[PDB]
Amino acid sequence: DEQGCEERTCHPVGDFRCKNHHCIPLRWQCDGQNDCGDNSDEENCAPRECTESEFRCVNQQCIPSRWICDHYNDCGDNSDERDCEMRTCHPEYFQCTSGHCVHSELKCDGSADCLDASDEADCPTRFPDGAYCQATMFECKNHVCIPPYWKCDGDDDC
Amino acid sequence: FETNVFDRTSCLDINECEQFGTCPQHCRNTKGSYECVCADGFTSMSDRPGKRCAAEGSSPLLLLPDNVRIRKYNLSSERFSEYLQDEEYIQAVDYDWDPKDIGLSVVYYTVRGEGSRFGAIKRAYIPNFESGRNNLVQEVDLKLKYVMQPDGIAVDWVGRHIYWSDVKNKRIEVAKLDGRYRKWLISTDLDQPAAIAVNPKLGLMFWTDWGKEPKIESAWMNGEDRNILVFEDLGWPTGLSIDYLNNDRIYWSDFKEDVIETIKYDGTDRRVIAKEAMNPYSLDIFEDQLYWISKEKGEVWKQNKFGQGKKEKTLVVNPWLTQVRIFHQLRYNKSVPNLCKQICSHLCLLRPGGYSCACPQGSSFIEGSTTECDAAIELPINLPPPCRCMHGGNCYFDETDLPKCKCPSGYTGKYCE
Amino acid sequence: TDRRVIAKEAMNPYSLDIFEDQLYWISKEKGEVWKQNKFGQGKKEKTLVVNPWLTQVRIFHQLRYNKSVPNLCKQICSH
Ligand SMILES: *[C@@H]1O[C@H](CO)[C@@H](O[C@@H]2O[C@H](CO)[C@@H](O[C@@H]3O[C@H](CO)[C@@H](O)[C@H](O)[C@@H]3O)[C@H](O)[C@H]2NC(C)=O)[C@H](O)[C@H]1NC(C)=O
Ligand SMILES: *[C@@H]1O[C@H](CO)[C@@H](O[C@@H]2O[C@H](CO)[C@@H](O)[C@H](O)[C@H]2NC(C)=O)[C@H](O)[C@H]1NC(C)=O
Repeated sequence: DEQGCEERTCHPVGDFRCKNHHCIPLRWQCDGQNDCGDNSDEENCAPRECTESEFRCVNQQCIPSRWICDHYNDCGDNSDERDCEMRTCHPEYFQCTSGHCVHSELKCDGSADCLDASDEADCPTRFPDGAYCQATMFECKNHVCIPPYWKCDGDDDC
Repeated sequence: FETNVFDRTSCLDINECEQFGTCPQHCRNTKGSYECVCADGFTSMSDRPGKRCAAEGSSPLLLLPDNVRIRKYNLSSERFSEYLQDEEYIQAVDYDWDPKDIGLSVVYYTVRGEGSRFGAIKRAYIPNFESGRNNLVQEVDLKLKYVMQPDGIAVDWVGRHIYWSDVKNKRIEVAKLDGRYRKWLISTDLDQPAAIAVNPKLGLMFWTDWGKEPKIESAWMNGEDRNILVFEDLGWPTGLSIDYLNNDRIYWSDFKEDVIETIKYDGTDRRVIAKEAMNPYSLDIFEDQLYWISKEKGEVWKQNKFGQGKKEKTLVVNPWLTQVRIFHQLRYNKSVPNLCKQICSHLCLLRPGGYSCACPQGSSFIEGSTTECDAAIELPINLPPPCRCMHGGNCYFDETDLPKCKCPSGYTGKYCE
Repeated sequence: TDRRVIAKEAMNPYSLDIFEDQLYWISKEKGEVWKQNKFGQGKKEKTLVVNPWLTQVRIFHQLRYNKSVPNLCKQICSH
């Protein structure tokens, strides 16, 4: 299969030829991935234009608009995680007090996805009985439902 | 050409001050003549016409922010005295001289982040008195978040405000000296901003954008009015300096085109002070001299501020060197008064011939009032007591973490005076 | 004969020198001086950061060079 690739040709349109005589789809060219091992696909790549729901990093890389202030610095230059206090947030996400966005589903779930743990401390007890931990878990001052086994378990997760 | 001694215009009172470089500091119009004079704290080296002016004080030093160190070099003593170390990615520096009237002075430098690690803007006490590592230096982060690349920085001593620029943010953000309230006074129409200077006397801030559109702006210190002084043949205009002593003239360096020029405060009279400076990166003017760094070889070059004479090499620091700032009392005239009358709730920015209230970013004035904003009032934050051991004394912290001095035999006192 | 690796990932070392039980090398990328146990034990320890212009590290000490070694030359050769 790999013997005659030098003689093998590529499709005239919608195909990119690499220095390894490798034919790859034109879409895969300049995708940020070495589809062909010689990196001919990514050798010369002007950054693409970001779409309507894509934020453009200072690295000229497009990331999903949901990832601005993602609290995980998805873009390499970390330009996504800036001005989070002035960014408001998307309608389907809850904004931490630090200003970062988090899924509204992950609010009051016992998991402090927000670094400041505001996603869990802003809600009452998970049950009116008077406690936040349903499964006999450990509730720290941040109301995080650290598992009962995980209670005082090595590093201070909360 | 003709015997028309009085052809409409004749020989009469000539404002020689209009001519460039007529006098180093202050020229006064005289009938068919001029009156060249220095200013307060400046004495004449020579005759009154074109009198050179000498600073009546301690020898000037050149703060040199290398990548990992910020060392001060005494021009007269021709020696390097270390001030800061163990830090990284230091880009721009500026100082406020004596904020609290003590011997030391606060120096505001910038740290640029790499990768995930964000940068920050930090301040610490530089002693005006000669002192190397004998006095421990405590850097204090202003805790400004989202600092990507603080390329330039300037200090508003009159307004007690720090003006800095970020290339990545493309925002010239201003904040209080401790960073209590931070505002985006321009944050628009900027592509790769660069070193910024502020003139409290004229109430004007000046910055450059070495980006695709090489421009030098002269917006108000509160940002209400914005205009472009020059936009032609600017290449990469990184580095800026204001000659407050002499007509508040503006000087800039073109890294890309390798030329250093100057313009008036309104940008009318454009002249070339010197050419072929081997890619200057920063400037600063003291007395009658201008210093610049050829970042390529990390060398300091001096020449007459009016373009006369020849460039002279003085020092060769590591290639890392990024800026040259002339550390002296008279460099930043502190006589200018403060027009702010503690009317604004959080921030009182300056403007030409006046003061205007502003609000921290993300907040607005309360309805019906232009003095009170909606944000809360943050408590003032001050630096810890600094090491003050004057003549080589080594400072040690007591059980109370209070800086005390191991005063040498040469002197005496609490601070080895 | 006996080839051993004292340390790995020294960040592009450029020069060496050994004194007592320690070996110093220069990471010429950012001009940092690193020290580690000469037998490969322990961990590398940063000591100094000078200009990238730094090109060598030389340990300046009396015992670094054994001046005791006698001279076998007996002023026989002309030059
Ligand atoms: C640097 O600071 C000194 C003060 O420490 C400045 O002295 C100033 O000198 C100007 C004149 O050149 C003063 O303006 C006028 O002075 C005359 C008397 O000569 C007076 O009759 C006028 O009413 C007016 O005050 C100015 O007031 C004074 N500065 C003060 C007191 O704030 C010096 O000029 C400065 N050098 C510069 C900026 O070049
Ligand atoms: C730079 O070095 C000079 C020379 O040491 C300092 O000036 C001297 O300061 C001492 C102490 O006040 C005086 O006794 C000398 O008469 C001064 N002489 C000269 C030639 O200036 C100068 O103060 C230093 N720079 C500073 C501290 O800003």
